[PDB]
Amino acid sequence: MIYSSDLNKNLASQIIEAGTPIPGDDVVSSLKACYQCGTCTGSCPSGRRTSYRTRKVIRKALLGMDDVLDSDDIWKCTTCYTCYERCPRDVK
Amino acid sequence: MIYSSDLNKNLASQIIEAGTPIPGDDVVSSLKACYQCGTCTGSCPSGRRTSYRTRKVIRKALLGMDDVLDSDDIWKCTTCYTCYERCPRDVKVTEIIKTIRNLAAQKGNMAKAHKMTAMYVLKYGHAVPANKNTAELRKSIGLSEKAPIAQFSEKDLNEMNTLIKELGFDELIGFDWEKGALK
Amino acid sequence: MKYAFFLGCIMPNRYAGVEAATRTVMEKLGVELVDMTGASCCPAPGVFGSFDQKTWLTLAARNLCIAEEMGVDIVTVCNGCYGSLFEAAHLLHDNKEALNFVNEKLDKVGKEYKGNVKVRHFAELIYNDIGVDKIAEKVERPLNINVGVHYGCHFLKPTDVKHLGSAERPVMLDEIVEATGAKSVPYADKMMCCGAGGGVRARELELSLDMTNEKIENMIKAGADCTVNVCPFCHLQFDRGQIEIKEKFGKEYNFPVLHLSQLLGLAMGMDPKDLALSVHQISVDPLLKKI
Amino acid sequence: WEPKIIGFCCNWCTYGGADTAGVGRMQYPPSIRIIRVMCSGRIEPSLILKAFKEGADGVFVGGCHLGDCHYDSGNYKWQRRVMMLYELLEELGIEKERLNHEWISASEGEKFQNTMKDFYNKIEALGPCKLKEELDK
Amino acid sequence: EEPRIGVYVCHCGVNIGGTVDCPDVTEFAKTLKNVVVARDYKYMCADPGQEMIKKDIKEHNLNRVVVAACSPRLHEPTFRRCVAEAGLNPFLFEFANIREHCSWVHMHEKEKATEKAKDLVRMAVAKARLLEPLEFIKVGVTQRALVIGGGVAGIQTALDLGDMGFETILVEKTPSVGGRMAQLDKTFPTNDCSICILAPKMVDVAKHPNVKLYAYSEVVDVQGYVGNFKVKIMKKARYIDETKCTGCGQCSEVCPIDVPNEFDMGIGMRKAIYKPFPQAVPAKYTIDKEHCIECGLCAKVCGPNAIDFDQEPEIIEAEVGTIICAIGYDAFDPTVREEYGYGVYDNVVTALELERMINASGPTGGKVIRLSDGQKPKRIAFIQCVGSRDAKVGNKYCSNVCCMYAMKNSQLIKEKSPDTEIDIYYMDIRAFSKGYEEFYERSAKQYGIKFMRGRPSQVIEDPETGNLVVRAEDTLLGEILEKEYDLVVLSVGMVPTKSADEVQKILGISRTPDQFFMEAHPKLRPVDTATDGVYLAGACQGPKDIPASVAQGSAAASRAAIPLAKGEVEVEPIIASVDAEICGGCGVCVKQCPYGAPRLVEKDGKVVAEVISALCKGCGTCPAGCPSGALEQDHFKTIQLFKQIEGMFRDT
Amino acid sequence: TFPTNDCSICILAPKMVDVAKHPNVKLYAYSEVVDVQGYVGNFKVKIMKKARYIDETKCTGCGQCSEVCPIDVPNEFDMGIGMRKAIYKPFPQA
Ligand SMILES: Cc1cc2nc3c(=O)[nH]c(=O)nc-3n(C[C@H](O)[C@H](O)[C@H](O)COP(=O)(O)OP(=O)(O)OC[C@H]3O[C@@H](n4cnc5c(N)ncnc54)[C@H](O)[C@@H]3O)c2cc1C
Ligand SMILES: C[C@@H](OP(=O)(O)O)[C@H](NC(=O)CCCCCCS)C(=O)O
Ligand code: SF4
Ligand code: SF4
Ligand code: SF4
Ligand code: SF4
Ligand code: SF4
Ligand code: SF4
Ligand code: SF4
Ligand code: SF4
Ligand code: SF4
Ligand code: SF4
Ligand code: SF4
Ligand SMILES: O=S(=O)(O)CCS
Ligand code: FES
Ligand SMILES: [Fe+3]
Repeated sequence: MIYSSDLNKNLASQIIEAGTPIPGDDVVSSLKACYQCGTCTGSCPSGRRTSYRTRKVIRKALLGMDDVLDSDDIWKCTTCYTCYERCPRDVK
Repeated sequence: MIYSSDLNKNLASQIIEAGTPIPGDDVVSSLKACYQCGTCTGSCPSGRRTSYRTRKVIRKALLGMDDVLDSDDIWKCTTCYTCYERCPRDVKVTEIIKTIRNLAAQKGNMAKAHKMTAMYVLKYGHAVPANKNTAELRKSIGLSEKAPIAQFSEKDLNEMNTLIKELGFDELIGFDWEKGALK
Repeated sequence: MKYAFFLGCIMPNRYAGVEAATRTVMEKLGVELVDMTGASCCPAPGVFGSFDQKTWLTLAARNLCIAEEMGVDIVTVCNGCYGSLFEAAHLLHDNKEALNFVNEKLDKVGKEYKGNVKVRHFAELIYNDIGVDKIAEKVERPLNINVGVHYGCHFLKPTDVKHLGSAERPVMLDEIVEATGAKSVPYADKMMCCGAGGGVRARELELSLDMTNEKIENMIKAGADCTVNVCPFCHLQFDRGQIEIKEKFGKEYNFPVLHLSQLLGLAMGMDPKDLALSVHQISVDPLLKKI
Repeated sequence: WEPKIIGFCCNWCTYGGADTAGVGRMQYPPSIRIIRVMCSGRIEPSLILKAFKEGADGVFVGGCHLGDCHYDSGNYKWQRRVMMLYELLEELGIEKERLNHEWISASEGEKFQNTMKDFYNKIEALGPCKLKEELDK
Repeated sequence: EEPRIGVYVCHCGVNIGGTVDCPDVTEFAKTLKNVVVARDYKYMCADPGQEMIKKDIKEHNLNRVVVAACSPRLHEPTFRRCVAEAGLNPFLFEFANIREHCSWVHMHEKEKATEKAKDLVRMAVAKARLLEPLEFIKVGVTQRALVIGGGVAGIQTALDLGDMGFETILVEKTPSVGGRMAQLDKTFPTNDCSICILAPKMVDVAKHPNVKLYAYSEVVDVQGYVGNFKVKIMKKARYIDETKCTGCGQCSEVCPIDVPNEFDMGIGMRKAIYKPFPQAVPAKYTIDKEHCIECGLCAKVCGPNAIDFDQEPEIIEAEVGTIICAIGYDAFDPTVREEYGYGVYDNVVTALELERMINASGPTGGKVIRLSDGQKPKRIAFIQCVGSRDAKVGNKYCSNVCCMYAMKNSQLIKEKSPDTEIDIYYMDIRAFSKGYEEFYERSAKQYGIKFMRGRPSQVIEDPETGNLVVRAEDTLLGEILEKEYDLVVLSVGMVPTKSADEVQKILGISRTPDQFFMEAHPKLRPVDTATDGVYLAGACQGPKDIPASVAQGSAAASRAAIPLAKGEVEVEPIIASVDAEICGGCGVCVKQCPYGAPRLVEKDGKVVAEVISALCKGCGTCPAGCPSGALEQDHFKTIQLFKQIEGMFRDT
Repeated sequence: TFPTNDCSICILAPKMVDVAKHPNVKLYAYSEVVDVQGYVGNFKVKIMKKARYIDETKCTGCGQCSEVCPIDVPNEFDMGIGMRKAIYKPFPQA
């Protein structure tokens, strides 16, 4: 059960402000263009051996789930850029 | 990681076969009409306090994941029919869950507390039989000490025993008639 | 009106006062309750239907045959038995393959279902055939208290076969309890399950209690003095579940629970002793003081 | 043995309802053979009695919903004719159930499918109509 | 001359051939009396298939042709034209339906389907033997069109027909033209002001020299056939002098009866005397007698004394050649989905009600506010597919525009108040046309609109605050959400308009499973109906957006302009006629015809019946009811039908 | 073709036949518009009737020729999945 009280509505905008001006407002604001296709998760080498699902991290950010910052999952990304290369919605 | 080798292509057919002719081929075949909207999960009272997600149970049946039969989740449904009432695709959800449980029971996934409730109907003819306190209560209330039920009628108790043996329900729950208990 | 009175299990073997309350309330309304001799478990639809559907329908049709041999229809005060026997009757009338399978099994015990039995719930029988006006006429002691009405699940659902109207916003029971002088208080998730159904009470007790606790909390927040039901199992879950909620969660409510027959009985001047309100795990005495 | 069922369907809403069942791949038993007329008002006792004479085990008639006839009121005349015909068939020893008339619109493909299933099952249960055999003596 | 029949069994690729053994049916057809040629081909309607029939008609001197294939409702005209090109009369052609009526419905019973196809071929061959050559009746076409419904679709048809030089009549039920497009604030995917772009077309159609606009009028009767329709239009009485009406609106202030404003979807309150919207065309006021108490208070304030209760509706008789039905749609009533609480909770509204709340000329002055306390909502939830893709409400179709209008209105709210939080609860986002997917991307990326994949189970109101809680599973997370909102917007689907039943009976047209009007063919004829001279345009044919409705309006103009431009059309001579030597004038036939075609007359010193050929539509009711057998419908004679019945059991 | 699952030929072939023999339609197959000059109501167009190397008025379209041709060209109509001859007909219902 997830209630409104457990969510931080400005998490997406907060992530964008932390990215302005480095790596850039346009770069991080691309998280809003995500249409949850799952191409990033399927491309993830870490996802194939852990509970880490790249798509769910973006979902958790857009929804406002606070735990994403406390999670161990965001630290399992090796920054291989494969999801960045294959995203059909240009999500950086 | 889920590979083709881990999936059973006939899972849906096998569930539909188990539902034929009771509750009906058309009733259980409705599982094929599910478009994974999640209305059933959102309506589920059990889902709000457990990891049980009604939609995922239907998804497993359609994908071919046999573990759904071994899951404790299918046994968390109270059969309230709320999902059945709200499904926009006419999926007879509650009936499909009961049908998936039948296959689970045949595999040996039946809780001990359930086999005992099933044994009470086989042994006494009722899930909740009368005890010494029932007799003394009914007496003080002004009712017949023993209700006109199968519990106190050997004719009706033997009728049910003949049906249970013919249906193979005694073998399903693993009941031994000589010992008068479950194996 | 003459009907074969199906008793079930919990009402005849646990909450006997509900039986006594029904016997007099239905007699006062002009209903002749005839004994359905040898009737066994319905059997429980959610519990047995989950183990083996063939067994649920075959045993259900065996009970229907008892009333068919008597040449009369069935009446029940339990949603579990209503749902089980009603869905069995519908299925045997609509599905010939199912009827053939069941009659082939009943032939071994010298029985055969012909499809002449109609299953009725005492609450809807009161609403559609007797009338809510007849309840008010027989009220000797008006019960002016707040009630959290509990419809249960197998009373109105599935609507496709029951045809008793809306299952989301019903008025049937609210109008029946309000005819006694009481007030049906609106509460959150009014139509949700008590948690006992589908064999959940027996296999996942704590899960069933979590749902009952939410219903009790919502009724208490709405200003309810008691809760009225139409199911011996819901009645058991609310009345005895509170002892388990106190032993497992540590939450105490002492919330009174009255079956519709018991509520109609109190209203029709029945003596609390004849009604058996004192036997309840949770004391009804606080409610008896309010009336 | 398989029942021999003959059908009479109007070209506007009913024939169109049978076509909808076909477009939607709505399967039903293959006993019926449909005859096309412009309106159900074209249907009269002589065609139904002629079908039974020829050996039909069941006769089906389909027209527009009452009030929706393409020709305004042809189905009202057929409705009066079929009610008389039901009782005449009983006087001739032909089960009333061997004749079936229904109102089906162009949008009712599912209804047509279920009507075909129900009528087939009804006639299969009754068995063959022995009129032709009695007349061939 | 004895019949020489040519039997053609189509395979339709594998549509027929895959279930029915066509070669075996072809061999069986050859065993029938009079059948001299029998062939099976993959596509009988294709060039090689049509040329094969024509070549055989000439080489084997055939006088009858039987095609066992699809439905005559689809290709009967196609094959009639094919046989006529080879010299064979088109009424000596007979269709046997073995696809829709056999191969497509008996897929798992191939042998029985093959035997059914043989019987259907024998039944066709049996009727074919007694078919007679009939002369297609040539009739003139009245150079005038009629458009029913003055929405964007109807306005487009009338403007196109008018611009072509054809006299056109546009009938509009309400006091103003414009339709639902006039009620919208903006229009996706361009977010253009709906009325600001529709108003010019409303102005154009109102002053077009070739278009006669009858607003606040209804078609009450239509009689005849293609090119010869006789229509009756009821010009409803506004009880206000049309010419003396200024359109200022000062007599409404005194009216004591408050009627819910239909234009504002029940949110607003109007008087018995009113104007639909500020940009209405024609700009005039009206009195609603369904709620008028006739107190005369409005007349005391009115200067012109335009108010006249003795006004009578005028019945206008007009002759037209073609008719275009463009009556639109109505929004679905979401009261039925009780779990959502519409009609129970104050803050649960429909999307069409939101359009009005958002519209500047609306009841709230263009301000989105809660109906419980009049406050602006800070959190809004859109619930998709309400009344669509739902078997429980009997609507198993996609309403086509709800995904797009929910995203559009969400952008309009964000533009007015960026702080607003908006969540859209969906199953599939359907942004299928030009600039639609981009509009969807923009809604999320530019406007920060959130999407939750999951159809809500229920909506729960907090009785203390009026706030609503949406219970739904976030299927993309496998978790249940229970988010709170200040306003819940139900993205209601489209349903046929309330008057659709009346119009259906008047035009004699059919409906599709979705309850909208049935087109002749989904791809061969999207705006034609099976009724010659009657066409469709807009939402009344099925749920769709503005460009689709506008394109359909133009498509209908072109199709309806064909008979008008030709000036002559051919009608089926399947009419009834009396054999004077057998008719003894019993008079049974006279009252059976709803058109009054059969009439009693004097001939050779005695009374006999006679059918006025032009008034006969060819139903076959009077010949079926004739007790002497004097009356017969050509092409459906009793002897022809008798042989068809015999054909099911034996060769006749 | 969806959603009726009719053959594409069911709807298209009769229309192809109709347009080829319509008295008011001049069909220029295997041709391309190479130039357009002017404005609304006054366009001057140039159509290049490509050479098929077969006399259309004398041709029967029997295809005895295709059975003798020895060179195999990938059929563009079949998306390279099919093999046609130098002397060809796009499809059987062409
Ligand atoms: C909430 C909502 C938002 C939408 N947003 C958009 C959008 O942003 N962009 C977009 O392209 N589309 C949108 N649509 C779809 C759009 O409304 C339709 O495409 C459009 O209205 C179709 O026009 P129409 O002429 O076919 O029917 P209508 O607009 O409904 O007009 C029909 C006309 O016929 C009249 N009429 C009815 N019955 C009779 C009768 N018996 N006799 C005479 N006249 C009659 C009516 O009074 C009406 O004027 C939206 C729809 C809804 C419900
Ligand atoms: C009632 C109670 O039994 P006891 O009162 O404990 O004997 C209960 N049994 C069951 O759940 C048996 C199934 C009863 C089904 C009733 C359908 S209304 C239980 O074990 O908790
Ligand atoms: S690939 Fe891109 S759009 Fe698709 S889920 Fe991943 S981040 Fe979102
Ligand atoms: S960049 Fe990170 S999240 Fe993306 S595929 Fe590589 S490891 Fe996975
Ligand atoms: S509500 Fe119906 S369609 Fe939706 S996920 Fe559940 S079973 Fe499937
Ligand atoms: S029937 Fe079962 S799955 Fe469906 S809502 Fe009730 S408890 Fe949940
Ligand atoms: S009725 Fe009279 S007051 Fe009203 S708008 Fe017309 S002219 Fe003005
Ligand atoms: S006469 Fe009719 S329109 Fe005029 S004020 Fe009275 S109620 Fe209103
Ligand atoms: S267009 Fe979108 S919201 Fe509308 S019915 Fe289709 S999927 Fe549902
Ligand atoms: S019903 Fe037949 S006999 Fe009688 S008047 Fe008409 S045509 Fe003549
Ligand atoms: S067949 Fe007879 S009843 Fe029918 S339209 Fe013609 S004349 Fe009228
Ligand atoms: S449309 Fe009719 S004639 Fe043409 S291929 Fe399909 S079935 Fe055959
Ligand atoms: S051989 Fe080839 S070129 Fe000659 S007529 Fe036949 S198809 Fe045409
Ligand atoms: O417990 S059961 O689901 O079988 C019936 C509840 S009334
Ligand atoms: S046209 Fe169908 S009944 Fe008259
Ligand atoms: Fe403007």
